[PDB]
Amino acid sequence: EFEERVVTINRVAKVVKGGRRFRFTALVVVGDKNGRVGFGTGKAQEVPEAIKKAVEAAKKDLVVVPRVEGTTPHTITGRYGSGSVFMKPAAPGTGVIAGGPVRAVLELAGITDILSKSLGSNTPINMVRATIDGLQNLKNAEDVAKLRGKTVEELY
Amino acid sequence: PTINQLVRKPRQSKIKKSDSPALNKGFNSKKKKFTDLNSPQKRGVCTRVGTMTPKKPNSALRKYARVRLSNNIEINAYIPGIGHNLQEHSVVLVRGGRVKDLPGVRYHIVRGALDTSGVDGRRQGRSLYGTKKPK
Amino acid sequence: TMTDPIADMLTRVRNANMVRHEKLELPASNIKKEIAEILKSEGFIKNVEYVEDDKQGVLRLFLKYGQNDERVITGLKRISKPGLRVYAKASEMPKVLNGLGIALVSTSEGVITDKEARKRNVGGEIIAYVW
Amino acid sequence: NDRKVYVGKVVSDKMDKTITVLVETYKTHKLYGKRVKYSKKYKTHDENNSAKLGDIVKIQETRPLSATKRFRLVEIVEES
Amino acid sequence: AVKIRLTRLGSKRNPFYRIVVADARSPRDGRIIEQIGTYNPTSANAPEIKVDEALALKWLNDGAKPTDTVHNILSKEGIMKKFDEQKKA
Amino acid sequence: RFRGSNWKKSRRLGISLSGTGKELEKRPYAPGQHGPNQRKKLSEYGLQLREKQKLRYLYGMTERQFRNTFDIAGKKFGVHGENFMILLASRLDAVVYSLGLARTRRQARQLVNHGHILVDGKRVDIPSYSVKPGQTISVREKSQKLNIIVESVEINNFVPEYLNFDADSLTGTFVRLPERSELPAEINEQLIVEYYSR
RNA sequence: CGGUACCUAAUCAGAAAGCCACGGCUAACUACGUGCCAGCAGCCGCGGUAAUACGUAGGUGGCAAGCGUUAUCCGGAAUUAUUGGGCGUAAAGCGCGCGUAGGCGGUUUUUUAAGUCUGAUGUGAAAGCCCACGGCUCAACCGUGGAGGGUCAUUGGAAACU
RNA sequence: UGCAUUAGCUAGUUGGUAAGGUAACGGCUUACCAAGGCAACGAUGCAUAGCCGACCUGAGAGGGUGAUCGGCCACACUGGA
Repeated sequence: EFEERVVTINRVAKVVKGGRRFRFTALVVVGDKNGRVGFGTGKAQEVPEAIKKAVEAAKKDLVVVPRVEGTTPHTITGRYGSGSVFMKPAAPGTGVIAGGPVRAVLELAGITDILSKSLGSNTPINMVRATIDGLQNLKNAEDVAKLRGKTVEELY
Repeated sequence: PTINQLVRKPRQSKIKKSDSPALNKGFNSKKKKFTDLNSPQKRGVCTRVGTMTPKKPNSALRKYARVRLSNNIEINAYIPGIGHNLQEHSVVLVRGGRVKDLPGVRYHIVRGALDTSGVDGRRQGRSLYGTKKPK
Repeated sequence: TMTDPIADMLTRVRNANMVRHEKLELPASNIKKEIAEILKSEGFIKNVEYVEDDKQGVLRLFLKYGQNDERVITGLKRISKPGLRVYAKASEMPKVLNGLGIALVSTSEGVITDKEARKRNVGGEIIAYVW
Repeated sequence: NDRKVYVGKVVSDKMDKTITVLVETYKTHKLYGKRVKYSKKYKTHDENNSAKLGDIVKIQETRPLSATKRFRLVEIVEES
Repeated sequence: AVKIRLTRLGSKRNPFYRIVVADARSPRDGRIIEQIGTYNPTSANAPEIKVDEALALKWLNDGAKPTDTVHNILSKEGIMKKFDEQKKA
Repeated sequence: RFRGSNWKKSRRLGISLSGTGKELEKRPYAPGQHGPNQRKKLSEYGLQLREKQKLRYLYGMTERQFRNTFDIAGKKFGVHGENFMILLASRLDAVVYSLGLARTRRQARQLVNHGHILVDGKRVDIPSYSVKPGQTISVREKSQKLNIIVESVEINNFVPEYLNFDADSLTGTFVRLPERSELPAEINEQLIVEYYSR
């Protein structure tokens, strides 16, 4: 189930010699609670198509987040442009404490044991990019030991 | 920087110039000096009482007063409320609290405390403006 | 007039790791060859090879990757420098990427690694958080 | 018992039996952890003008024989 | 001189003395020489006498004196009764 | 504490467990003046505030009684959202309502403060005293019967999990502490823990 | 202190909460004046005769003997950025130098154990500070038991790197 | 603690030489000898402030309060004996 989360409504006014438009764009985050997470937007007007074309746009790319279960396996961060996020793994019995673009990809993957020091910008585009571009750069233990050519259980 | 020259010159922090400079100052009356003890409200006495025009395009005449504090600093203090007992020479109490869209005047006048009573005809802002709770 | 040998040597690896190289080398010392041994002791590369030349001969790297045209060496950074020589305690020594990297340890016990100093009960001069 | 028996190396022997050795070591900024060299000369009494120029003099503290003379001589190694 | 006393604790109208053998020149809650034991006589039944009598053998033999209320719980609990043979040396 | 009449309280909050139910008489959307309108929600930050409001108003205490137990829920290193409830379930507030000593809790939480309930022996005047499980939660023998004391014992049996009872002057035992499955889903206990995170 | 606290009985359902908004931030709205006036005003701002924003009044709301204002230190805030900041056009290179001090320096071997990092203890402070009980009607508020320093000293050492 | 919009600081000073005298030490003072000693690592001077434990909030890196509550220092109209 491609779990939806909206960010905002919008209005854009292109002042010309004539008249300005009433485009109502948006941007959403679409995860699945499995470690296969996307996000999407669209220059739309319809609040359904603000979801629908963007849910279609998020289903242009669901990124593969490797999840050693129970939390996010490492103490990680994010990076895009002028913004950057941060995640520290923690206990399960906490209650998730994060924000708007830093909680979004973190809650639609079912992990719930993390931190959030959302550094960088306040523009949610490159923020939720950094929430995604950091998270896509995650790696597990078993594939890297395959990639390095050691064994999996040799790493502790 | 370098951590070498950070020993040679440390990260000295930044100061913060605090608002309301007339409320964190006393007066050594014996030696004509000044103390700094940060009162909530320092009392004073009115010298002039008038009003002022907001230069921002909101339009009113908001009433202010030229008050001299205990430490004899002359201010321009906003007199909130509608009616008052502030003709002249009222020995009043003065808070901080800036009124925006009004240059220079950044102090309130504590209603109903020192020598004024508060305003009368209020029924939604009763705890302020000197009105005791009815019945 | 370079000051950190083990960092410019380490960033030259990442200098060609970006453009997907499979073969580079580095100069030698008493340390830096044996430092390059601890990489291929874990075996992150195919094999680091022999020192040949007159003074600090080139010892190869042979960068070993994944089958999806990938790279294994994510993150390459010496932490110490001339001006800041940093050390580690064995009792609160961390894990690089929470158990997905390595962190080597340098003292007069022989230049050891994260596994080779957690059960050695010595710390030392830590260098690389390479994951 | 004993007294403190620190070391040094001379800088200026003053007129009539006052040598001045130099001690220096490495203190840190605890905010930074980076240590830095720093010096603290502790002036010793030379009993018989024993120490010379270049001498890495090990001395030993006493109670004040004079205003500055807190330390007395035990060990002298070389000279330039 | 140096002497055993009654240095108290506890909330309002409720004392918790831990005994202290120290000088008379200090205040009653001042800096001490030795906090030996506690004594809470104010209970419903007990005096709650906890005593490590090993150090009364030292101090009462070279300068410390029991003084007029700390003397006679030692004659009650038997702290100085063991000292009665230890002073009989 | 609260000190109300719960007939409108079943309609006001999420739920507050008045009796069998009180919403079916009038329109149960809202009590009045603005309800059947553009029905607006509030935030998840306000939903956990509302989920706090479905349990602060349910248990009837104030803050720093529902809030100062939350830091001792940080002393017990289990699930913070439910180990908070098991210490909240371990007091004398479960007695004056659940085991029937009145038609509500208010007439019976009066009855402990007179010294007419007298749990664990002589007298415990206060309900903030946690019922440390094992003490004989008793009844004063000089107040054995009323119009309220033995009446709702017959109405409401099943004194809840890890609190037994009797008709031997209506005395209990409170043999252990009940878990989160002995905590009702009338208000979701997991969604209080993040309003106290904020 | 004090016959104060406490226990018995009698007693009436007895004699007791206040305050700011109801604009968007933020859950709590509507009518009378009102006509940029009175006035509110944390930022954006309301009032020009149809104000939800002012002022007048019922609901509620946040939570209880407080509520609100005022001023004062900290987090929020990595706007002092060791951790964790920039110097082309945004604030950050003098007009360039040369140069005194200072800082920091290529490469490869061997000595010390000084610096590093460990191991035997003593071992770091009383309300403050780890963990678990005891005392408080709960509790407010006071003790217990090691933990104990895992930082400093008395002590043994190890040389890649300084 | 900070100021170089405080840089040159000291001359019984700076070392020693003899008397004191102190529970002891010596430039501590007195007769002698050289200008030495102190310094940009900011001596000197200015301005400000009892110190510490302790408080307090900070992820840690910690640093701000002292009514508190303890330990030490200084004071008792002022200034000397």
